[PDB]
Amino acid sequence: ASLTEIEHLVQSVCKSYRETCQLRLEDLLRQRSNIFSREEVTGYQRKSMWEMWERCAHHLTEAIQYVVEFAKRLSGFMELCQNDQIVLLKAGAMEVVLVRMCRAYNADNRTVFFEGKYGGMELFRALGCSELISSIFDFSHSLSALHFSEDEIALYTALVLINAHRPGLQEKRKVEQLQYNLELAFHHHLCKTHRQSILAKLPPKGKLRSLCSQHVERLQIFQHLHPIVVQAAFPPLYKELFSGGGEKHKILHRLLQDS
Ligand SMILES: CCn1c2ccccc2c2cc(C(=O)NCc3ccc(S(=O)(=O)CC)cc3)ccc21
Repeated sequence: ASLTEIEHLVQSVCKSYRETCQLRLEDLLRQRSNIFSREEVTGYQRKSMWEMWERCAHHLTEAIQYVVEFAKRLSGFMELCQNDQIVLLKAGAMEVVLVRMCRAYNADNRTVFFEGKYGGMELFRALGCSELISSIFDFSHSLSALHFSEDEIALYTALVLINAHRPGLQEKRKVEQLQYNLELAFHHHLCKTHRQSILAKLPPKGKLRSLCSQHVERLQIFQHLHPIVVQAAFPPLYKELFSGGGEKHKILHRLLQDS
């Protein structure tokens, strides 16, 4: 590539990300005074473990659906073969959401936006996976300390998705070329904006792996305890990405073909 081509890459990633945001940043900032009462928190903790899991998996699936749309609008993603598109989404959709999630987190009061209002991690006690929850909160805290801009989140989440080290890729070099181009783009925008100091503060890639792995493992425990709940009330797409052997569902293929 070259300079104008890299700066055009920057604008197009930023555009693709704006169009496939679930929630505008300003909508989430305007809502930060809107915080679950202690009575509403108590109501969340008294919800059954299985209904809370169903509600969280539903919200997570909705978030993942915008990540699929981000990828379909991302330069060069749709020139990749369908196997590689699917491998990249299967490994990275959760990761992209974990990163996008820091926009919904308030580091002043350590709350996250959830079902209309903001609540600390005690909101999620009924899940019985406090470790996974505090890790997600800790991770979102550390990303909020960096004061990402929206443009930076778009360029970083594009690299989270386009990772040429995902096992199972069939055109690894083609993904490597794509990755390298987005890294140049990311790093060029940081240099232009005097923000390269964040490079050494970004999370190691192992951290995102670790968070997804925790998620999948707690899902497995839960699915052993409530196998019919998962079968009957979790979203098909969620099951395709996260449970075993839930990829009998082929939703991603459908999402990727549909214009
Ligand atoms: C860490 C606690 N925790 C979970 C733990 C386990 C499973 C699911 C969740 C979970 C889901 C949400 C959620 O989906 N809330 C609505 C929402 C909409 C748009 C945005 S966004 O615009 O930043 C783009 C994704 C952000 C949040 C929030 C917090 C959550």
